Amino acid sequence: VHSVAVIGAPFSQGQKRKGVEHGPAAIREAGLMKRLSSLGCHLKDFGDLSFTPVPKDDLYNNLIVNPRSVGLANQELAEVVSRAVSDGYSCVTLGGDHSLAIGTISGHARHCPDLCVVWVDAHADINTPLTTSSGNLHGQPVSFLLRELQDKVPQLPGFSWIKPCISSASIVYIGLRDVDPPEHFILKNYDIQYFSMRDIDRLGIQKVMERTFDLLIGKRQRPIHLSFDIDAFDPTLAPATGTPVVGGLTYREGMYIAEEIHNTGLLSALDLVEVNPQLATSEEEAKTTANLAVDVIASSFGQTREGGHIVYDQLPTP
Amino acid sequence: NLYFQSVHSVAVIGAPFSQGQKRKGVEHGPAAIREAGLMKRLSSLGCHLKDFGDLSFTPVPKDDLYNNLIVNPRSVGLANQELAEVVSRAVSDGYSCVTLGGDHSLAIGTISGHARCPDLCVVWVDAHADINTPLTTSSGNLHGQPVSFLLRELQDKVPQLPGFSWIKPCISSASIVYIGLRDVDPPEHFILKNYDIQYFSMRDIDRLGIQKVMERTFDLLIGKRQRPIHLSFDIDAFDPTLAPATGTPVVGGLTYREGMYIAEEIHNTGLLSALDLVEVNPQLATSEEEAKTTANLAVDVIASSFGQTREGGHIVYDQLPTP
Amino acid sequence: VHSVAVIGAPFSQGQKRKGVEHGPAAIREAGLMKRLSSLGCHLKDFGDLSFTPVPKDDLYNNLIVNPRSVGLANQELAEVVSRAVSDGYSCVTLGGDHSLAIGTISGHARHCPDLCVVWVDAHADINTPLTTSSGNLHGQPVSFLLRELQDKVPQLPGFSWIKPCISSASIVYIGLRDVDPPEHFILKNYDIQYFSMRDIDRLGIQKVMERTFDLLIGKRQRPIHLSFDIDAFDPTLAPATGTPVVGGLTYREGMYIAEEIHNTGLLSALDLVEVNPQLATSEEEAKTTANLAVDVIASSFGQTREGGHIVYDQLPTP
Ligand SMILES: N[C@H]1CN[C@@](CCCC[B-](O)(O)O)(C(=O)O)C1
Ligand SMILES: N[C@H]1CN[C@@](CCCC[B-](O)(O)O)(C(=O)O)C1
Ligand SMILES: [Mn+2]
Ligand SMILES: [Mn+2]
Ligand SMILES: [Mn+2]
Ligand SMILES: [Mn+2]
Ligand SMILES: [Mn+2]
Ligand SMILES: [Mn+2]
Repeated sequence: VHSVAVIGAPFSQGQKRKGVEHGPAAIREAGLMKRLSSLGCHLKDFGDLSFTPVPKDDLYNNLIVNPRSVGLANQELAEVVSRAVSDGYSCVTLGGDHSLAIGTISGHARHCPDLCVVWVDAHADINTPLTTSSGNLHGQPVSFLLRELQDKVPQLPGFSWIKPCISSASIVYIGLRDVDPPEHFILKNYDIQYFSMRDIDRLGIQKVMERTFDLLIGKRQRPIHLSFDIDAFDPTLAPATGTPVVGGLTYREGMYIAEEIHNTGLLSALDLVEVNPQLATSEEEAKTTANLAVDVIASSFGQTREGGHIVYDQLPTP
Repeated sequence: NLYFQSVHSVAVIGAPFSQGQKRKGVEHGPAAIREAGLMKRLSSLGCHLKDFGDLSFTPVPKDDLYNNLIVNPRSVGLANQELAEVVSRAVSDGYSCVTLGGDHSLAIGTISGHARCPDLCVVWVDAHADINTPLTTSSGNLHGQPVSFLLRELQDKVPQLPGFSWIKPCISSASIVYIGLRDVDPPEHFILKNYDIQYFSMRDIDRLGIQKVMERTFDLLIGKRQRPIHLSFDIDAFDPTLAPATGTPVVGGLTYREGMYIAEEIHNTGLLSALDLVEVNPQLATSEEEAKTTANLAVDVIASSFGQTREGGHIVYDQLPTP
Repeated sequence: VHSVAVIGAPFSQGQKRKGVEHGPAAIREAGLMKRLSSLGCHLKDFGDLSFTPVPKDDLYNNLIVNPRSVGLANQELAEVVSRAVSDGYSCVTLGGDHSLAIGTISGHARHCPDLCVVWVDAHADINTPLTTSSGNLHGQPVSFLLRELQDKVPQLPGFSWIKPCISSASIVYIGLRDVDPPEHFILKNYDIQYFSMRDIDRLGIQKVMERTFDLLIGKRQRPIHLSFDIDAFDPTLAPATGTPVVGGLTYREGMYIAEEIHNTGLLSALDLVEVNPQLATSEEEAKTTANLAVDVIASSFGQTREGGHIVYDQLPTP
């Protein structure tokens, strides 16, 4: 039995590809609430938030895209996550692009001073506004949150409300395979631990999950924030996403990550982002992606491959 | 070719069961496997072949369902008493029986007939545990219940069904090992855990790897002494991308390589005595290549169980021709 | 900084399936040169070689199809490879069928007699003209190069120029899954080390690469010749090829092989063969295969999944 809050965040201004705002609708349509109900989760649906748009919000310093809208949407999102967490729920946020982790992690840290993050993605999303080549804020969220990067991050319009709330030793990446040269420098230079697809190929997902927990919760229990980008999966399994990168996690590795997070019993918040149903070549590819998003969330709250969720007490005798 | 690493005596049975479940099209299974080229493949491995052909099954006219759930119980139990005899015939003769399905209900017969060597051991490769009792089941389909009738520890929890009186509990808890489990119903999970039935689910394969799983499986079953092996193999243990034409497909299954590995290790013990290849449904395919892939896959599993390998070497080459 | 020469060898006479002659153009259209340039490579593209046609070329011993054509084109290819290798370039040859390895390995061995070969393929390509059942020369290249097999190889027309240049201890196979009975005999009888798909299932690709380098470069550094047949990959990843065989390398395993080759710093020549855009059922299937071929070549010259190939040592500050 878990108390689970669900928040829909139909937001796309962190990137340029249309349709990721329909990700919460597609995940809900795939039967998320019914699947969580069937696991025995006490649910509170906060619905799908309507973000206050910014009319005059264009290209900043000939590089940063929609900073005012991204900053504002995340400020609003942080308040809802804060409420859900302070009300004692494990907070599930449906994206929407990955810039939404600024809001979810900021809102979660308002109640958990010792929170740790497991970031599952093909990308590190740790470019600063000065290292980004694209200027898309979904490839930059971790830079605003990390304490060690405060002196490397300029003040963006709409971002003055953010306070760095996580240290370099409190975030572990899993699934990396498309990292920009400044991002690689940031990971190495600041000793941020990561398990790229190459590390998974060598160690295997079991050792990857063991080492992740040893680094984060080896010394003490801590609330875990699971920030799961659907593009961490191979594009054959998750085609409906904006930045697919070949050679991703298998369905089995993805479920394994989600199961191990459940087994800690320390899961406090989950982000499931970057499901863009409009980018799938067919309705079945949109549905496949959406169903995979439901399986990650369900496994993070007790769904297992061995079918031991619904406890049986007695077998009928003849 | 005149030289082979090993010569096996193998029998092929076409059992087109369909009354074990409700989805039609699984009867065209032994036909699709043969059309792929099974017989030609076993010949190329130097097998002494004995084809028993596609068996004829007649439905019982008055077949009322037991406890208003177990659909077609008389037709399934009657057909398995006879299928057991044909399988017991081949074993006594000194042959290795291979049954083409059809659904997984045919396993009650094959394992009972085989036991008529009593010190045998089973390897159940499936996405499903097929261990529901007639009272714990919810679908009414008998293909999800074969292991309940065969276990000695489950006799007190299984009632006497119409045409199931002939079945005697032959295999004990420590004589069955599952591989590939990913869709286990709550009563099935209670049975496995409480009766200490050793298994290797997809999660276990994810952690240990297919090599360790095979090493551990044999340490359990044939570690005490050399024993005959019954390989019951459901095509749905493989991922639906590889076996798309099947009844109950569950996402996140065995890769082609993992399934060939299981079959190769089974061959390498030299103790394989019986084999089942079920749930091939050519009617459940969206394209011709999807129907052909599942048939070609099923032939690969049986061929690997009798010598076919990735490196070759099954066929023995004497000397190279000189110019 | 790697000095890389690219040679297009639009070679099809080593087999009967037409379209493989379009393999070099397909690889170049998938962005090969742009990808190598971004790695910091100093490039020289020779373009596609125009091989001298042999109009009068009848089958040898009523089996061996187009021998003179295959032999002559390889003799010409070897002169080009020999020159590029002499001029300090790591020579990338784009195929074309795998019979072109006769010319690339022959040409490379002229200036690198201590070379070793890592042969990545579903096939051993080691039938002799006397064991072949197809009569396709792309299934026989290794028999012409292997020193220990000289007494078993008859003199074919247009093949006399070939001087066996590799010993059985200097070649390692990776990916084998479709081996003919005389090929299995050669592998065992001449003690040629191999890692079939079954060896990979057991050891894992990390141990496979460690064992490969222990056998080849355990005693001294040597120039490495990587002969990569795209059909080493599973047909779902590399569909546009002549002889697809199910249960091949995953994308991750293939990148791992290439990344490990790069890490030695010894790569001296690379063949990327059997990309046949005509055999793809759709335009996307041909592009998928060509994109895969580019990833193998880029990974062999530094492309990583971690992003550390480009020098980046100082963050911009606000
Ligand atoms: N080469 C890549 C790595 N860095 C990128 C990330 C965009 C995807 C971010 B997401 O999917 O995780 O949201 C960038 O634009 O900064 C391009
Ligand atoms: N049974 C197979 C093994 N030997 C074959 C190889 C042809 C493929 C060559 B290549 O793709 O590797 O280039 C042969 O024709 O000799 C068929
Ligand atoms: Mn992301
Ligand atoms: Mn991403
Ligand atoms: Mn079954
Ligand atoms: Mn099944
Ligand atoms: Mn080849
Ligand atoms: Mn090949």
